[PDB]
Amino acid sequence: MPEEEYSEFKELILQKELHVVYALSHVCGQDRTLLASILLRIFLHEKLESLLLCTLNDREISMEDEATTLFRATTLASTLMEQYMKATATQFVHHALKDSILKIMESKQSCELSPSKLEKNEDVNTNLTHLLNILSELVEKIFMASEILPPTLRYIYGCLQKSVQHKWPTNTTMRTRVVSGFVFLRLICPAILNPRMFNIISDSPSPIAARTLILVAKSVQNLANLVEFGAKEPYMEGVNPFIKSNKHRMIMFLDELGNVPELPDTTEHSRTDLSRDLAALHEICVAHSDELRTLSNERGAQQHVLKKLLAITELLQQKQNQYT
Repeated sequence: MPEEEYSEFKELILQKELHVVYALSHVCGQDRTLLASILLRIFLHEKLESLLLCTLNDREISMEDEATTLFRATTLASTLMEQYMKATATQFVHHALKDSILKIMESKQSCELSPSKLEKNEDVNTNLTHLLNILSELVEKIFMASEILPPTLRYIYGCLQKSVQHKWPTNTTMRTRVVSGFVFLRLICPAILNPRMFNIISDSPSPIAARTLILVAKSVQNLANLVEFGAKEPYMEGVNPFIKSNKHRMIMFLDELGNVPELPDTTEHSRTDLSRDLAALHEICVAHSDELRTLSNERGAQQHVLKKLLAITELLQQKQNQYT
């Protein structure tokens, strides 16, 4: 239908309490991916991507009863963050990673640290010095790419930081850890493991390049978590000096990544027709009318909106298949 016909449904969805978004995330179990895509396009269109992401992130933080597991599970929140970073952080990812990865793709020099995988005669020591050289150059490129990360994403990171400080006030470690979990575990380290998904690379890595990518991503992830490899990871121990000496640089990077206090937001005016995505979301409400009606029967602050939602869903279904 014409975009205007969805304007009632849309003002419900964009409300600050996000009760419709919460109900939708509930009824959509597996198909988080689809819901995330539609919601992000809608909220992006309206310049309300921060309202969506910041609110969902704070909700996850509030529900977490163990700070060590924060954001580890696959949620709508984490899925939205991944899609959002994918859409906006490409220049950061290229600035951070492209040159290092293209060198690795072209390199004939092994970083193999497992002696048993040496098979036909090379030297782990030589392989370690090389890996440590790769790591130094890379980590410098990542840290100095800080300013390239878009302001809005940095603002969203700053909001994560204020949120975990409030939740765990005597834990002085969370404000860097919560940022690491997005920019490394869910952005940089996946990109090193599969450089194709940010189109850094076009062809599958050679075996030596493939191994180096794995060992580089492993090393970076441990530095990102500010932890040395232990005795259960015996061959990775040679990277421990690198991690130890670089832990403070990692902390400085993660801390300052969120140092955008105010919402930037400026993009002027993006109003292409949105009714296509509004129709997609309406289909979801219709597909789950049964569930949402069950959720609407619960008293509480969400109840007003949800009864309103089912109403709107039925009316748009009237206007749809009406005789004309």
